[PDB]
Amino acid sequence: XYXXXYX
Amino acid sequence: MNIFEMLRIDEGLRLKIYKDTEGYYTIGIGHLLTKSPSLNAAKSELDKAIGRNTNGVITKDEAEKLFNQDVDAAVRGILRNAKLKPVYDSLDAVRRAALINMVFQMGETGVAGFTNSLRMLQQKRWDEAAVNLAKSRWYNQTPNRAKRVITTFRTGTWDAYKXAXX
Ligand SMILES: *[C@@H]1O[C@H](CO)[C@@H](O)[C@H](O)[C@H]1NC(=O)CCCCCCC(C)C
Ligand SMILES: *[C@@H]1O[C@H](CO)[C@@H](O)[C@H](O)[C@H]1NC(C)=O
Ligand SMILES: *[C@H]1O[C@H](CO)[C@@H](O)[C@H](O)[C@@H]1O
Repeated sequence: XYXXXYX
Repeated sequence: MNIFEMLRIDEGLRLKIYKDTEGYYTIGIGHLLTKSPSLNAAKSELDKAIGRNTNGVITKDEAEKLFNQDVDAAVRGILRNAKLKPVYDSLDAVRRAALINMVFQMGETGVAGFTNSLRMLQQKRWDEAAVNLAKSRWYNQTPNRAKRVITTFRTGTWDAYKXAXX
């Protein structure tokens, strides 16, 4: 993880 | 809670450059970097904003700084606009947040185009304004967000805010 979103 | 946490619910969060729904390079909480098709262009804009070689990746504090700048720009947009400013001036702080959210999303000119809804809000006609706002293209194209924003206009409360990444 470590990134965000939401997809 | 407050405008900052609201827009956090509505905009998402990325610490690495991504393409928004319109195909534009974006980072942070809905911070548009450029409309150019070039990822290298987006990175040069980011590097300029942050003052270092980011390679497309920022820290949470950097995301937070861009976010506060963009919130401040949304408010400056309202305050400069002869249609928005008097509505905003007349609103309580919770409903002010709803107006800032809309400007954050679509710009001052977009929001200023909601002539009837704005007059209704100016007249504290909250239910009518909410009904009228739900007729819009905005509501149809982004209904999850528009519903929450509209409930906030209707109620003047934070009630509508009370996977797929990580
Ligand atoms: C990320 O989403 C996860 C899955 O929904 C949650 O479990 C997790 O708590 C979430 N994290 C956070 O929201 C904290 C990240 C801090 C980001 C703050 C930066 C912004 C720019 C203020
Ligand atoms: C993030 O994804 C979740 C799950 O699909 C969704 O409920 C939420 O609305 C999304 N947030 C945004 C800003 O798109
Ligand atoms: C979630 O999934 C997409 C893959 O399509 C990535 O683009 C994103 O960085 C995240 O990993």
